[PDB]
Formats: sequence, structure tokens, C-alpha cells
Amino acid sequence: ETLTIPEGVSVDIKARLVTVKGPRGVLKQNLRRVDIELKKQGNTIKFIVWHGSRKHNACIRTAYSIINNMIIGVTQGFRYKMRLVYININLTENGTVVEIRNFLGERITRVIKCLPGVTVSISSAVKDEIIIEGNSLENVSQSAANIKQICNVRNKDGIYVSERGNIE
RNA sequence: AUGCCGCGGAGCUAUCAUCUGCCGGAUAACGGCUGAACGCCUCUAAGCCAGAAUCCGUGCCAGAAAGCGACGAUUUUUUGG
Repeated sequence: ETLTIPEGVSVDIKARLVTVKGPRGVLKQNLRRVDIELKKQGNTIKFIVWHGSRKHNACIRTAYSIINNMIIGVTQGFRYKMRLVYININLTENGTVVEIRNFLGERITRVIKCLPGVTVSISSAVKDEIIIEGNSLENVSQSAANIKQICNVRNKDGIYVSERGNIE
């Protein structure tokens, strides 16, 4: 299990804390869940184990996957396309606070607080489509899941999720 | 042994009259996120969210008579400090 380091990124190991940096943004993550030694050869990071438990087999893959998520996230983006299917719908707000109105004919102006590092572009290029941008894959995925779960159904038309995109 | 009757201030009293009676966290069931192993997949394996009249708190009552703090003057020309 080897993964080369991209050019321009500075990834370091400090008590299993990764501080992935780039000219367009910085991301951080804690790894107090893996018992695999981390080494650097000056051009590639290596994971080392010595006859551990069987859970370490999944630990290596999880560490490789999250390090790959950080590597793609520091350079590229995580564009999220939210589609609205229906009773009219609208999202008129400013800043990092997103407000949704007229859900199934309701009148409550329920508000949503976005996670740190997430900036919805709120562009109206495509009808009933919302573009969500966030450098942290975990945070943007949690935010998108929260948005979908906020609009729930009781005593049963609906709104579902859509595909994703790419930025940077 | 308040003789009886009507009205009778004050007091007492009446869901027979009037006034007043909050919001923060942690959760159970349960729903999700990144994500492997079991190269797929799945809320879970680590973690992070949401979540009940539940629990703990804000608030309300008492105040350790052997818990504590700050402040005031320290027997007046007999005598004591």
C-alpha cells in the first residue's frame, strides 16, 4: 500500500494529525483510530504494520481512503448538486445561513446552519438546482445529508438527492 | 346559657371571586454522514449530527442551626480594652 505525494502539497505526521496544505486552501484531520506506523521517504508516505490484529487490515484501507480524500480535496473540489422536485420552492438568503420556505404548503421559516468551511454558491443556472461547495469531504457530505433529512415527510411527491460535480 | 328578625363595615374565605405558572444540555428507540473489512454493499467497526411528556440542569422553596465572604462600631476621661 503506497501512495505518492502530489506536487505543491505539504503533508506531515504529528501525533496522527494531518495538516494538508495548498495554495487554494488548508484542511486538517485527526487519526486517533489507527495503530499503523506512518513513515515518509521524502517523496512518498508509507503505512507499516507488524503482525497486528485482523482489524488492522480494514484500518490500512480506511487510512488510505481518507488520505486519498484529503489529497483530492486539497486540490480539486466537491461540488454537490441538489435537485428540487415538486407547491413552489425557493431558497432566498445570504451568508452561510440557508433558509428554506414553502415546504409542502407550510409557513414555518425553518433555518439551517451550514458546517464550517462550506460556502453554497446558490447559483440559479439550472432550475430548482443548488450548488454546494466545501473543501472538507466529510463536512460537505454531512451538510448535504442534513439538508436532505431536514425536509421530512409525515402522514403521507417529495424531494430527493442528485449526483455530484467537480470544482478546481 | 348569643331571645328572634333585616341590613351590616372590618377581618376571614370561595374552580361561589381574581392573578400567575420558563428554556439549556445529555440521551433511549430511531434516522443519517464520511467510510472499510467481506475490493460490492451497508447508520458502526473509530468518530461526528439529529432525536421523547425520559434524565440532568436554568428558574422556584429551604439554607449546613459544627460551610463560607464583605462591611459597620469596638464598654469612656468612674472602669475595662
